[PDB]
This record gives sequence, structure tokens and C-alpha cells, in this order.
Amino acid sequence: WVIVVGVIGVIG
Repeated sequence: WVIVVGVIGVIG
């Protein structure tokens, strides 16, 4: 949430 995968704690 929302798009890319990875990036400091972000999930989908």
C-alpha cells in the first residue's frame, strides 16, 4: 500500500 514493494516500513 501503494505500489513499488520495500521503501522504509511500507507494505504493498
